[PDB]
Amino acid sequence: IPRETIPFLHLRKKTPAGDWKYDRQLSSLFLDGLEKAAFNGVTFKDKYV
Amino acid sequence: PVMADLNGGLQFVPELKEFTAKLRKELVETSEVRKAVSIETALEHKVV
Repeated sequence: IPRETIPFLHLRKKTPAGDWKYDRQLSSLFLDGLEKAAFNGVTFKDKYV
Repeated sequence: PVMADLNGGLQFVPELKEFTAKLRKELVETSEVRKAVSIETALEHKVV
């Protein structure tokens, strides 16, 4: 993820002002979990949906 | 189209919900304890 650069799939985080700004760390563990979910795949065992 | 924030700044006081819910939860304590303490002392004054 380049600095000052927003990736395409980012999570967000409310700021005490009230809006939602792109957070980088909180959008990091989402996005690598994806990349993990893309090499090994993700399991949903015991989910109930 | 215009927005016109006639809000006094209540978007700045953070976590207003319980900040609100606390201000009144205290106003019932300070109200009811001076309801209960007042009546029993007046009741104390009726047995001595």
